[PDB]
Amino acid sequence: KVIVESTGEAHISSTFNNIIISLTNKKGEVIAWSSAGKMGFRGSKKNTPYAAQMAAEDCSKVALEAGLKKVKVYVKGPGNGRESAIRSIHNGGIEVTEIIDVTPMPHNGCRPPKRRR
Amino acid sequence: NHYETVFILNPVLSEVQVKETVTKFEEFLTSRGAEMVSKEDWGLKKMAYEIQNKKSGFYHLFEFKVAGEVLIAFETEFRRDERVMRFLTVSLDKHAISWAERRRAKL
Amino acid sequence: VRKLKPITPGQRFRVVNGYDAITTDKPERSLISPIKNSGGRNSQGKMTMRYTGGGHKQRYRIIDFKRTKDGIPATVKSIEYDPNRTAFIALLAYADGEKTYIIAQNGLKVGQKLVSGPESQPEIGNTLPLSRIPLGTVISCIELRPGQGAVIARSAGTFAQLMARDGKYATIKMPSGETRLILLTCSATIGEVSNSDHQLVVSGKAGRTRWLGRRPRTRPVAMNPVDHPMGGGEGRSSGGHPRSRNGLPAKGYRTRSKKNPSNKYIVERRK
Amino acid sequence: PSGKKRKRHKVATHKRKKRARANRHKK
Amino acid sequence: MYLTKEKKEEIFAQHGDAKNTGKAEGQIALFTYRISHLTEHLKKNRHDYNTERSLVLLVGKRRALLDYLKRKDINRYREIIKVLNIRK
Amino acid sequence: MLIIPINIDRALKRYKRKFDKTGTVRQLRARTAFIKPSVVKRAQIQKAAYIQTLK
Amino acid sequence: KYCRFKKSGIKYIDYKDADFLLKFVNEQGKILPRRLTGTSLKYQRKVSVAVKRARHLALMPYVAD
RNA sequence: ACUUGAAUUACUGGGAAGUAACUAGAAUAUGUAGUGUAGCGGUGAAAUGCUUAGAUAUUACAUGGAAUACCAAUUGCGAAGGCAGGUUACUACCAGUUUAUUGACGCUGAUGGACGAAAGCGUGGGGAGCGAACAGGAUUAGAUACCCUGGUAGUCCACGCCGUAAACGAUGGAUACUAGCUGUUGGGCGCAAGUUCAGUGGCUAAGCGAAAGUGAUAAGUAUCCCACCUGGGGAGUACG
RNA sequence: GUUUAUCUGAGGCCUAACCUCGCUG
Repeated sequence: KVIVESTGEAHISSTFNNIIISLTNKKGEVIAWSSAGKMGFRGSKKNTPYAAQMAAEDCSKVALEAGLKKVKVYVKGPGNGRESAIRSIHNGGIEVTEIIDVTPMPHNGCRPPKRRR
Repeated sequence: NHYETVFILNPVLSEVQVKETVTKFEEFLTSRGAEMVSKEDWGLKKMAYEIQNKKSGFYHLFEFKVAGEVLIAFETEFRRDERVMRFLTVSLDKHAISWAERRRAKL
Repeated sequence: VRKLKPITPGQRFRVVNGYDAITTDKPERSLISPIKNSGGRNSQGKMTMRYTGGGHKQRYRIIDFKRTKDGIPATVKSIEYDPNRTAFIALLAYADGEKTYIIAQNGLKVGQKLVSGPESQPEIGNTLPLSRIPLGTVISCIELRPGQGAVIARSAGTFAQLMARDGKYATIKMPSGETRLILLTCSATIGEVSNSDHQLVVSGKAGRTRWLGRRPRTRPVAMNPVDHPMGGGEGRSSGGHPRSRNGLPAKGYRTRSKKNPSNKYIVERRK
Repeated sequence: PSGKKRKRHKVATHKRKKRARANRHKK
Repeated sequence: MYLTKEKKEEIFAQHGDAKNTGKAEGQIALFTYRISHLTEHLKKNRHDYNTERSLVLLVGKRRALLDYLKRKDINRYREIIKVLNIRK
Repeated sequence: MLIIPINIDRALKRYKRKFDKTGTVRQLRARTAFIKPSVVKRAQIQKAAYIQTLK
Repeated sequence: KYCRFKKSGIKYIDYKDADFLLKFVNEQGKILPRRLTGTSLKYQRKVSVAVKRARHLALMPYVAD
């Protein structure tokens, strides 16, 4: 139902325990998503370059057969896999044109939760 | 003392509305006992970020002189007008008045 | 707000209002109408709305809630006490010669000349339409229908706030916390209502409740099963699920009609 | 200095505090 | 306590010798002026302990000068307190 | 933001090293937990003293 | 490693010059430490408040790149 | 009688120094609308928890609360507690110097007054995040804890109440002397070098100290005033 | 698999039945 015009983005939101890739149209409508935990990697290996590569390649040649050729990847959050989440999209067809990083950082906004012992 | 206010207007206004708002703002000071020095209109400039989903605005500078006892009503009749989007009023002294003069004398 | 000394047991915890904003004690003779009180008895004579008796007969002062004299400035002449409401009145005298009894605001003193209409300034006391009250102002006496009067925020110490404006309606936060839409042509008065120190008044006495017009209220728990569905029982007993008199649950049960034709104007309930 | 000297003053001030807490609401 | 050069010159000339800015009488007059013009600000800024303490310090300085006058010349002390309405 | 124009591995390494240089790989691990001023004010008097004794 | 304001005769820091206020800001729109520019503390405070005033007046961006 | 102490005045400046009122952005949370399907979150590994009633993810808008990344620090101010987004109003204080002015007007200070972190108490609002107590999951022989998922008071605001801290430089306030080296803050004299006051760090000589250490901002040599100490426990306990 | 004339399930809009308010229609 969503238009798949050949200009889009890939939001790669990583963290300390997982990573989520979402290939999205140029208007915010998500086309195809994937996750390390979705690609049968439940455990302490969700935050790994191999898991990120598999999660990226899962949706790469899924959104590829939809009409997407050029991507404007937006990377967010810390954690491993930001490298081999763009590596195994640009090496799997669809071409990347930007590596914009949009990691949010508060300007002393909220109280961090109770430093852990 | 010596004050200087700079404010931005809504870019959807016309040339007749942006010329009917600045005069209503300037007649507010000349009625309380002020002396307008240099009223400048930079024009339709672009904003670094987006304000009210807009990325442009008409800038204006007043740079007036009036006692500080009539500076609260002047501030309320800035946030009670819906045509403005941002305003800033700062005081000047014998280190900024000279710079203002020498930069106004530089075209 | 004064705190009486504990001389008597009926005076230990009594707190008397200060009435510091009141100036004149004698009202205006031409703006007073006769009024009699009822003990809840309706026209036919049956006692509906029980627990209201009678005490200290009062007189009614004709309050001007419309304020449809636009462009004519009026000066405050005196701030007086009205027994028929909770807020002070503060009689006004117009420039042409009329005298009215509009309701007073929080910062309304004797000597202020206030103007009505749409071309007035958003100052305390002045009344303006919602299409010209700028934004987020603490307003009161909001009209619910154009040209009818004042309905919302009329008690001592209440106020509302403007939220937004969308073409024909403006969003307003009623004193109860309900967010609702009101036509833009409706009027309102800037500034909070008077008294504002009414919630701090303590009686410390059963006699003041009867001075005000109330009567003692018997608990249905200390009754017989023929009088209330909650009475009866050997010894001190409860009443099961609290009903009112006809089995209507009295805890959580909402009585607002779910098919109310005015449901298209409510944004939050908070009631 | 050493911590053993400052010690036992935590226990002496905790036992009294707990006793005063457990002896409240007595009347 | 908005004190200008002209106001100080006037409050010193009122006691005499406007160029004599060190006389105990002129100093006590200045202290009384800027204490009376500060206790009023303390009525709208009742939570301004920073200026309350400065007012207390000014009172202490004025009391020190009054004690100096009392110990040196008994007549000038009575004259100044009667003309300035001090000491209760 | 960290917009970086554009082989792919060269640009990816450039982006990764710019991300490591702009001081963020360790900026979020410090905000994950809460450090009160009483403990954030001693890591300065114990660091400046070390830098001074290292001179 | 000197102060460009103490070497010259500049005593004020204007905030209406977005082109001039770009010499004390990072490539991503952050105030540069005075260690890299040699500016004294008295003028570093002024240039910081001027950068903040320009940010408020929307002449310099908060989040840039 | 005098000006050196002290205070006032004049000129240059200095700051997160106070009280009140406005205003900005990032981020978190919630709601609406669009896209979309099976996970999300968490740990040393798991589970509780949210999810096919459409979550996590993404776009746009709106609402609300708290705190202000970079500047930013053995910086600076304040008697101390403490003070950090920006603007204005009302104040206060400090430093230097060509002035002019009074002439010991000074120091300390028992009773006493004022201020006084956080937590706590009363009344009325607000409540985004955090989170005492508490409820589940996990570890353990047990776990009334550490760990994980929720969460009330509280944290916030307007008036008040108590007056306690490792309220620490574990070093009371003054004045006067006694070697240097090396940064930095705000002034003066300087075309630069550099010099002189007022604050703030480090090394160290003599001198002190039981030693660790201190060392011109003394724990060095003197004088004045205040508070406190006299083995450990009982005990900051009993009584008033 | 679509088109043309009807029935029905739902939304949106209009005023012209029906309801309400302000000045006196």
